[PDB]
Amino acid sequence: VLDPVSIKSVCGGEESYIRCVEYGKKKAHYSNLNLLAKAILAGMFVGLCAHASGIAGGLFYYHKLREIVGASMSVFVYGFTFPIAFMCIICTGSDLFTGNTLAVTMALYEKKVKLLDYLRVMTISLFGNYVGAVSFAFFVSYLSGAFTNVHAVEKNHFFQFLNDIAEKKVHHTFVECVSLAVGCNIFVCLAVYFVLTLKDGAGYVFSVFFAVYAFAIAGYEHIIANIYTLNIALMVNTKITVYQAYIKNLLPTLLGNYIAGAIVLGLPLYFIYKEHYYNFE
Amino acid sequence: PVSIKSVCGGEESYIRCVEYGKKKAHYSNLNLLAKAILAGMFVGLCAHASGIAGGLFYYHKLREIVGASMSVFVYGFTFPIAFMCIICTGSDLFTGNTLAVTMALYEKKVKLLDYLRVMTISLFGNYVGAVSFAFFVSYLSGAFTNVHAVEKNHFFQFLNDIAEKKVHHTFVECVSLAVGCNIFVCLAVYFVLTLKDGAGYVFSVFFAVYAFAIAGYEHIIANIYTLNIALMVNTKITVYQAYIKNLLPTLLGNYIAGAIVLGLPLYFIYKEHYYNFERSK
Amino acid sequence: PVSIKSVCGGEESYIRCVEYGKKKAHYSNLNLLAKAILAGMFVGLCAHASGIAGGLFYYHKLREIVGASMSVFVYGFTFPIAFMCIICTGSDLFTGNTLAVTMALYEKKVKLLDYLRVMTISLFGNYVGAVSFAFFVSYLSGAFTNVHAVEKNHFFQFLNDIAEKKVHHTFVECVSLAVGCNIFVCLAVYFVLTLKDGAGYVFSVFFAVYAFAIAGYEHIIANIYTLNIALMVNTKITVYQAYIKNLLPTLLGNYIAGAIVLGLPLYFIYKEHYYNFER
Amino acid sequence: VLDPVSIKSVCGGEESYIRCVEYGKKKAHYSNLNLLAKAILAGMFVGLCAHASGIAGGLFYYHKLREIVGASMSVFVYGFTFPIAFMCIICTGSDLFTGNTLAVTMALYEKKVKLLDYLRVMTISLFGNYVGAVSFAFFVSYLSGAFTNVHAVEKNHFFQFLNDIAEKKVHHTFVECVSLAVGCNIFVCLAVYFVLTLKDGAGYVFSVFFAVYAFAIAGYEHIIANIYTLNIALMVNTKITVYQAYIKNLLPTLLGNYIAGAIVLGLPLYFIYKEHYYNFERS
Amino acid sequence: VLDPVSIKSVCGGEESYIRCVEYGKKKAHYSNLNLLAKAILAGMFVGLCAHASGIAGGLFYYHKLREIVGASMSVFVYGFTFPIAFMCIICTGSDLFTGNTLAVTMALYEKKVKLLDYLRVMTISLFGNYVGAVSFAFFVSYLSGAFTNVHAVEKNHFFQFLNDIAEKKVHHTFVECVSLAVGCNIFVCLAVYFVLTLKDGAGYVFSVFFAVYAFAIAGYEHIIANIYTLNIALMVNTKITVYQAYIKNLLPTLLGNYIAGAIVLGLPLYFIYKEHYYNFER
Ligand SMILES: COc1ccc(C(=O)/C=C(\O)C(F)(F)C(F)(F)F)c(O)c1
Ligand SMILES: COc1ccc(C(=O)/C=C(\O)C(F)(F)C(F)(F)F)c(O)c1
Ligand SMILES: COc1ccc(C(=O)/C=C(\O)C(F)(F)C(F)(F)F)c(O)c1
Ligand SMILES: COc1ccc(C(=O)/C=C(\O)C(F)(F)C(F)(F)F)c(O)c1
Ligand SMILES: COc1ccc(C(=O)/C=C(\O)C(F)(F)C(F)(F)F)c(O)c1
Repeated sequence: VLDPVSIKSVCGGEESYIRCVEYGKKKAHYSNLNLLAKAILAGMFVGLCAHASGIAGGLFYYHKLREIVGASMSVFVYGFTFPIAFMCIICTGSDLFTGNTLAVTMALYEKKVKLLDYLRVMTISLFGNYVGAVSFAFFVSYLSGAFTNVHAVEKNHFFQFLNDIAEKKVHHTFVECVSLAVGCNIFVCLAVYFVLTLKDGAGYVFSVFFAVYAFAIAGYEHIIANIYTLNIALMVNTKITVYQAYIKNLLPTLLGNYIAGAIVLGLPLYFIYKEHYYNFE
Repeated sequence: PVSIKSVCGGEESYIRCVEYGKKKAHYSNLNLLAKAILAGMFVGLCAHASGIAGGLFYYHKLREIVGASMSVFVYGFTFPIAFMCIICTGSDLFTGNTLAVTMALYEKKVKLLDYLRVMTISLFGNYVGAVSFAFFVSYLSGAFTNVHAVEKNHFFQFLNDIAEKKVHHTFVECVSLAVGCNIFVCLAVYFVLTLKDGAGYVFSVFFAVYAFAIAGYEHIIANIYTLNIALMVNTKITVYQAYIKNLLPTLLGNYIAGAIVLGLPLYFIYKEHYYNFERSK
Repeated sequence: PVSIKSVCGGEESYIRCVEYGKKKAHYSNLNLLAKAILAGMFVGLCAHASGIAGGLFYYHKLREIVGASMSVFVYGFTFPIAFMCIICTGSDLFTGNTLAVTMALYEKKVKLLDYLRVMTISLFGNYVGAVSFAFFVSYLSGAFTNVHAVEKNHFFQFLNDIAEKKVHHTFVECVSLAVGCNIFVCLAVYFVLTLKDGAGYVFSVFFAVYAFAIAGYEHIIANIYTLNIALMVNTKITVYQAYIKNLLPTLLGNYIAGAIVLGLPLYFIYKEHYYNFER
Repeated sequence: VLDPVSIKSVCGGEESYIRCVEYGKKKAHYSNLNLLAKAILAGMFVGLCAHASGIAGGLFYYHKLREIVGASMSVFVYGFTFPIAFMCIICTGSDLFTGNTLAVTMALYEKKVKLLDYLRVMTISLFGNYVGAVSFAFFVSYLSGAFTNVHAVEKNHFFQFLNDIAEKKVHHTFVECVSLAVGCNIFVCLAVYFVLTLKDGAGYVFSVFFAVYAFAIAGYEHIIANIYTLNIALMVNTKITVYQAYIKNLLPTLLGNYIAGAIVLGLPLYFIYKEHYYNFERS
Repeated sequence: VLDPVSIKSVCGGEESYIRCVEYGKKKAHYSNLNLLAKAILAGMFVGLCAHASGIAGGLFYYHKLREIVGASMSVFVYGFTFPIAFMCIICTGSDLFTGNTLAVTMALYEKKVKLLDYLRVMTISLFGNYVGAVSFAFFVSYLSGAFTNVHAVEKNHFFQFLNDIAEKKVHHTFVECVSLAVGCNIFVCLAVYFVLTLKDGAGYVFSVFFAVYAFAIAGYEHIIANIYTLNIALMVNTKITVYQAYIKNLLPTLLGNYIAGAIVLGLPLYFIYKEHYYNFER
């Protein structure tokens, strides 16, 4: 007789929360240089995926097509290309600050990591991701000339795409950018939760694919992606200024993300699963 | 190799649904409220993403050729992430309860007071989460504001048109559409219990929710978010035309689909199997 | 790690099909009717969703450029979830039974009277489910009502044109198309029987269902729903055309495909393998 | 306890070679009529999937769409819907000549099958696939009237798509058709290898889908699909001749496909993995 | 009764690094002929998938369509069709130079391979991929006429797409070509890591699919794809020159792909997982 074995590749409820807490408290045990290296690699991967998505969007930001689709196909394609960043980050074992704003905050709420340790991890991850992203921007994208102003509408679709995304990201106000970053980090935290839950390749790919595509097309502000995009837009001499790039956007973006991951998502999840995490431990 | 299966039969899926509904009636009130609020917030967030994508594909010059088609298709492609954002974190939505908890009430595993308390708390929490996300994120972000310029005002136009379409049905029409919506939603809930592999977990629910959204059926929580955002953004709808015209018939149709349309036939089909299962323990 | 196999050779698939057919000849008449009606309801729901999507992509300005290609493609994209709905709820349609139960008939595991019970009840219940959904949900939804304005009439126009296409074949053509449809459905049943993984379950049947849908092959239960809702919304078709001209040929072709096209050859192939498995 | 057991579904390399050789050797012991039936069933499945792909491509061959898109969308949809023939064949346990060219040839290289049996298997598979494909082309396509000349540019796009594909397939010279068939059978045997190394259902589906879609879009010639398409085109009275169908596309396509299955892939893999196979047999 | 076994098919980070080092070491023992055959087969597969991608892009390079969408549709379709190559390489057991620039370089850093062995394997893989790709560009692509210059513009879309792609690849400078190569191979090495960490068919297909499509659409330059494309362009008499192929694109491409495989990725991951591998081997 045939007796195939019934197997579950997914979990839920308290299991995912406990795994998230464990993943968070794991990171504070690394040394400063290991954390720096991981953050640098994550920032570089984000920059690579962002460059690829920008090339695709500029491809679909073409002069004549844009007059019909009005910048719709380009954003869809950019959001279709970006998600692979999650695979790059997770498979290499590197971490991104946006995910940490949930994982390490959860670990801290349970009182696994300490406040100074949390500060160390957050600061190192942020710095590493930032310098990784800007280094990739320069060395790969800026020197490749892929985003240079050609001064000819027929060929300048990539530069125009970058300029238009930068202007969109730069002409918000404080509160609107904060809100967009909140939504961004909600999506990112949900994606990390998904991978923490769906312990299979299919889920690992597609759940975070849909999450990242949704937050990319939606227009939510991601701190690392915004750092890369704003820096490279500055490099290729778009209309955005450095004061605009940093004060207007990246400060409210970091904040929104921080709130989304720590207060909006971490605190109620902790309130829900505190007793379960205790019972497991 | 060892032969395995991640898919169970209908009897086992019915048992799993009954148990999943039963367990709902043991959480304290505050945890149920928190989980319902989280589910409502997730639905509002994914609806915001879907609406922004649809508006992007609602470009005024693209309308003239494919009017309302690409925008709706993209909205239905983007929305289904909410099912994952709910399941992977243990949150619950009223719609899936309208099947699971009533099925657990049929088999005598819940009590009437318990059932009504659970349903009321779930609905109120979902409402709070959805409206809170709508206001804060969507309306402090200016994403759907009126720009008074046809070339740029496609997000507002898409939202206004969807809101009018929703609030211009009749009672019977809306009841039928909500019935269809909840049949799809509860069928996806059944899928996530019969399929225990990540690939199925994502894709079955994706297809179900996409068919829901494209078919124009009516979902109570998504409707709450959409009409509240259409009211603060000041489209051409009215508070009465929102609540009385859509959500009351929508809620009634959703509950009918959950409890009567599918709950009773499944109960009659599988009550003997459940009784035997119980005799086995 | 550990080496795991999620598939079966095909002899095991044949044994699984025979056992699946044998199982459903044991339920009560009422349980069978309930499952058949739920299956009909599911197919009606998915047909409604796919028809609405096709109507949306039937907009007249887009239609003047792309014909009906986009509408048909999107309808085929939306339809397939019906397989998931039926399989996950434990219900059956006539089309799948044409293979599953006819196999157990050949293998002597089901008797003629029980086979006729299963077949008749499945057909009647699927009919009841389809028409009831068509009335209660589709007709009262007003989605496919004739809004004479040409620009909003795409939903009605799509259904009208599809109904005309279905009812304007000849006997032989409709029988052939139904044969193709039921061959695809039986192959999807074999797919789910063979692939015990979520990815398999979803995609193997998704592609097959979309293929038969776009190909213009005729499904008896989907045809029932479409023709009944077309009559409800007052398209150009007649009841005589709906039933005599299309439905009877469609049923005949689907049964022939499920019973003689795939049943007899697979039996002649795997009869010894099943004999030994029974040992 | 949170300790799921680690599993792997892809076990490739030497193991895939063993699986291919044993799958080729299993075909040796089946009776003649069993192989004949399996071949006929596979040919019918190919005919069905090719009919579906042709109808979809014709649907996207609308003349107004054509004058702004050419055939690109039509071929894209054709290759998007065709790939289910592989699943139809493999799930039901039938055999196709193109996929046999690798496995049965490899089992003959290892001296597991004998030359007489190998010739029997190849001949029966080819003949049965021919019968199945032509039978589906007549009894399910010609009678369905789906590909019929309507004589209206608005409605005749299915017949026009089929006619254009047929004319394209019968204007190659010997060398070009042989080359395209070589590419096609490389893709087909490679899909067979992927299915032999993937045992999840997910890869089982999508690896095959991508391989067959690439082969279809690239224009590589598949012998079985070519018989189906050319026969249905002749039945409907397209701008084509039986000479152009058989002595200008089918023979070179068969030769190229067989060479790709047996020489381009095969002997290479034999050289790579025969010592590993010998060690396996020592076990 | 109802109690499925919890299973995971994914183990990233540390385990992926260990498996990468082991995979790198496994190459340093194959015989010269075996490695050459594997590299030739991999080059042949890359040529086949590049030919299919080019044909699809040429289909979607129709002059009327191109006049509206430019080259967006053709590039997307090429990126959709190409990723199948990874599947060919992994399932056949063959090897490609670009993934070796990480795997074998890692096995060298850990000292599981020697320097002579590493250089031999790397050069053999490169030469075999060269021979396979060129033999496919001749015996399959050129001899089929699929990319012939059929002057009439209505049908001359495959040739025009190939010509424009070649002109794009040929008209960079040293630094830009090197950077785009660095990007391509970071993507290829990440796809290899995806394959090594995910041990299920779904991930196998889809992670590498997305990585390869992202690299291809992004315009990043792959040495094996570059050789195939430029050789077939030379064969079909495009506007590029014999010198412009090798001294303008393939030399910088190879350089940058090697940098990506070895220093950009290899050094940080080594500095991350060195002591953990030390632990794992004791
Ligand atoms: C290792 O576990 C993880 C995995 C992913 C992230 C993450 O945050 C990734 C992004 O934010 C992103 F930008 F790459 C994308 F949105 F694309 F996913 C993380 O922090 C930790
Ligand atoms: C078993 O865990 C679940 C998962 C999902 C739901 C649910 O209700 C989902 C929807 O309602 C939805 F898909 F329509 C959307 F989320 F988009 F709103 C649920 O009730 C319970
Ligand atoms: C094993 O559980 C099942 C699942 C499906 C069927 C079936 O028959 C499917 C169709 O008929 C269909 F594909 F046409 C559609 F689903 F669209 F209705 C069945 O018989 C049994
Ligand atoms: C039983 O295991 C198999 C599986 C597949 C084939 C095969 O050959 C498949 C094709 O050739 C194909 F994909 F091109 C199409 F089906 F489309 F024709 C085979 O021979 C044997
Ligand atoms: C056997 O394990 C592998 C599998 C694949 C590669 C590889 O490198 C493949 C490519 O580079 C490529 F050409 F297919 C693409 F550029 F698309 F990625 C490898 O090195 C080792």
